[PDB]
Amino acid sequence: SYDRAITVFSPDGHLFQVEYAQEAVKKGSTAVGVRGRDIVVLGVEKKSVAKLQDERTVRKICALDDNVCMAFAGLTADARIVINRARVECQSHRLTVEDPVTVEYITRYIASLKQRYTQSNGRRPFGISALIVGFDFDGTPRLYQTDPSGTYHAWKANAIGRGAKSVREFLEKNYTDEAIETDDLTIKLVIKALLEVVQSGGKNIELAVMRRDQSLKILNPEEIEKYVAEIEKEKEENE
Amino acid sequence: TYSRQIKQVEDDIQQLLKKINELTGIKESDTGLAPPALWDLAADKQTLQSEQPLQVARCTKIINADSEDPKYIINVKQFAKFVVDLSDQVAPTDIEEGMRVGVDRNKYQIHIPLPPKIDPTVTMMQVEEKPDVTYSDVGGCKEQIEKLREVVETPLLHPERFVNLGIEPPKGVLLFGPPGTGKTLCARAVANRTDACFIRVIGSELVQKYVGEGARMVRELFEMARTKKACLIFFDEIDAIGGARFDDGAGGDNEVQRTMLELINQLDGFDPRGNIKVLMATNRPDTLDPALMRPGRLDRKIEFSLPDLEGRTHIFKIHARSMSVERDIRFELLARLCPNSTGAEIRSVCTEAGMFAIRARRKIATEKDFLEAVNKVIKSYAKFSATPRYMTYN
Amino acid sequence: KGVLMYGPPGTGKTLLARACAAQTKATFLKLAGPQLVQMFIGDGAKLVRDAFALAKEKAPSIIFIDELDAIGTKRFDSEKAGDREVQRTMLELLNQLDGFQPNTQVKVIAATNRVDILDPALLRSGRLDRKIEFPMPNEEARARIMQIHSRKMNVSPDVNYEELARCTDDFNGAQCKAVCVEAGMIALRRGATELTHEDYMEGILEVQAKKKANLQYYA
Ligand SMILES: Nc1ncnc2c1ncn2[C@@H]1O[C@H](COP(=O)(O)OP(=O)(O)OP(=O)(O)O)[C@@H](O)[C@H]1O
Ligand SMILES: Nc1ncnc2c1ncn2[C@@H]1O[C@H](COP(=O)(O)OP(=O)(O)O)[C@@H](O)[C@H]1O
Ligand SMILES: [Mg+2]
Ligand SMILES: [Mg+2]
Repeated sequence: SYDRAITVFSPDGHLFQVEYAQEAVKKGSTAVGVRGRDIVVLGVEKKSVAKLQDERTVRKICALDDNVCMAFAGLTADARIVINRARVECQSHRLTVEDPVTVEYITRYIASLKQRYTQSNGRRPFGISALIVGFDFDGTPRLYQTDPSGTYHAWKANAIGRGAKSVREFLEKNYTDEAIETDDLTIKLVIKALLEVVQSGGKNIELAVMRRDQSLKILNPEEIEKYVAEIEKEKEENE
Repeated sequence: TYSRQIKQVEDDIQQLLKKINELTGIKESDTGLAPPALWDLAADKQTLQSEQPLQVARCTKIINADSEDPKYIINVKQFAKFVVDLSDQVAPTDIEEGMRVGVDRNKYQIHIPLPPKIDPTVTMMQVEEKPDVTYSDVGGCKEQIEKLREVVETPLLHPERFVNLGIEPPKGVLLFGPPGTGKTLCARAVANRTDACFIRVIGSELVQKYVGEGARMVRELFEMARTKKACLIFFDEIDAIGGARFDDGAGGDNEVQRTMLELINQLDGFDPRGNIKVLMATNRPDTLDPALMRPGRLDRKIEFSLPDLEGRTHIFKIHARSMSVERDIRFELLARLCPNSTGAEIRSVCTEAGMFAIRARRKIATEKDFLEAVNKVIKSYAKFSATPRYMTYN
Repeated sequence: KGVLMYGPPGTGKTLLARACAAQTKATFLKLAGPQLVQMFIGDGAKLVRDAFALAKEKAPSIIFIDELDAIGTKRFDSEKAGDREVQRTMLELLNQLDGFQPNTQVKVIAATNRVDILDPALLRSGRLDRKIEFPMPNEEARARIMQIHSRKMNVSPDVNYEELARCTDDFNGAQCKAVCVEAGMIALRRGATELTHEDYMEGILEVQAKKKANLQYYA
């Protein structure tokens, strides 16, 4: 039994392993999520592969229940075990209280796990941050984020990953009410977002939506070029 | 209208300055002489008067006298030694032993005593000159200023309140804290206010090449310190001049330790420096040797910590008074935003926050310019910050 | 022949030397530790034999050394590096001290604070005979020291040296004298003329020289 304290206090009141783990988040690939009034949509950027092999295994967007989708950033290995324990927990809610899980409840589970996981012995903290999107029962779409310290935190839209503060500046500099008027207009907002942060708007995008009553749906790379094409068309006539 | 008329009449008189200043004689730029119109009074008299009667009078060093008779023993730089004599122009009083004297080349006899050798690399660290830092500028640590100042200057400015009470005031004091806290800056105020010889020493200057070479610099330093009436000796970064004796196996760092031991012996043991006050300053005091930490050498042990809130606000009033700002800002919010910070960091927030006003086109900085300074200097440069492993002084 | 004092550096080691210098009408002769260290070679050696030459001349004479560890560092075998000249001067301190052609004409008083640094060839039995230690004062000597240095000050008879020495452990003569001077200053801070007990009580706190950090939340 490797009984040793790891997370100790700094002489000025800081947790060095925590704030290094947030840097390991800060070098991860950029993922952006927004919410619509009727259809939520999110997508990771920087697929960054050799573009000559497989890819379904690198999909950084998973579901937890029918109504709960989830993406993340940071290092890949620590994420999926949190995904597994979250799936066991959200199944165990249904083994208990009969309704599906609320996104606020499952995010309190994740952040509550992560905090005591920093409080424990002999453990480096997790080096991931996640965006958790769910349209709950009675159709109130919302989302949250997860700090590596474990502070669940609601948003109307957010963006984490390498080069995310400028993307957040674009989102506050661009988010209106009528931006969430049409669903494809919201997708045009997200593709407008990633595009001006992920530079070359090729096949690096990986978007996935939910119409608040369905499962998740990932568009094939045809509406990527279609929506990017009409985006460059609208910017082309705008210029 | 007289465009060329002021031009050429300006130009021929600006040239005609030089056209008769060659007739003065200022020309033939030298290799180390002097101007022709100066020494013109050593022209016929002292040319034959400071030269033709005046000797060379080579300077020497006395070994000893002997009884009942003058019959001195001389010593010179390379040559032999002699039995020599006074002149009639000198008394036999001030020809004490171990003294340099001026000696003619033929009879080899003594003309005038000389001041001793000073090794002028020690003379280089006499300050000769004062900085401008006022105790107004050292705000936030007023009781440290007072508790220091009563040791430094009150016996020197008033040597009667200690005599008529019947106490000897303490003679040694060190200053220590985290870096950038205002230690060196605090010493500059002392060098501002005082009047005696302020002989600074930076500890890394004493690392010499030869063996025991630094110890002679210590000895000469305390000798010319003893020559004066009252004197102030400043020390800085004395961790380099000694931490502690730890030696084992292959003897390492010994040469520093001999110099540190010579510093100990010059501080205490067999006749005190008397009217000589010392002043040390370090970053980490933990490494220092306890015999150096003994009082009688290091009587006062002034702490420099971080300011609580009000010292910080006072420091904002110091570094922020002399810049064009928005009038209705508050500093108390900023001192709420800086829990653990130095006056150097506060100054960098001020001098950066002005540059934010210089960014676009304004003349007076704003509260949100200050907010752009705080997250950058504190929270963007927070990766290094230099403080926490120095809070424990390790 | 040849005594050695040692101990913690505040117990008073120079004080006996200047005491005996005030007592005997002998040719006292002082030294420093690194005074026998020269830039050239052999000059400290010739300096040692000059010292015992003049001390050999004055027949009533005792010799003193302060801070012997500046030269008496224990020898060691090492290639590639290492001082040697200090070991030269130490070796003529050994032989010129004792060995070939000895005498009983000079007497040796040596002083250090640390012992384990020393080459045991100078701690043999006959070079340095009486190795005496200086302990820290028990309680009554702590009352006695501040009783001594409290002589030349205006002192009201409020003081309790048993109370002060009992509430002050772990001090030396330097720190106990430092209580006397700081109590000698705080009375001038309040402008008083004589000394009271609480002045000493604050001088205790200043000599202890604690770091203040916001600690009232106990008990
Ligand atoms: N109380 C203060 N008031 C105003 N300025 C301060 C104060 N304390 C520190 N500073 C600023 O911090 C800077 C560093 O001062 P100083 O050189 O004395 O630091 P220090 O405490 O000696 O640490 P170091 O040894 O690293 O220099 C100074 O330029 C000064 O402007
Ligand atoms: N009765 C006493 N006992 C112990 N120490 C004393 C006594 N009286 C005075 N002292 C202090 O002891 C100091 C002597 O220092 P000392 O211990 O010889 O230093 P070091 O041993 O490091 O050379 C004096 O400065 C003096 O203030
Ligand atoms: Mg400094
Ligand atoms: Mg001593």
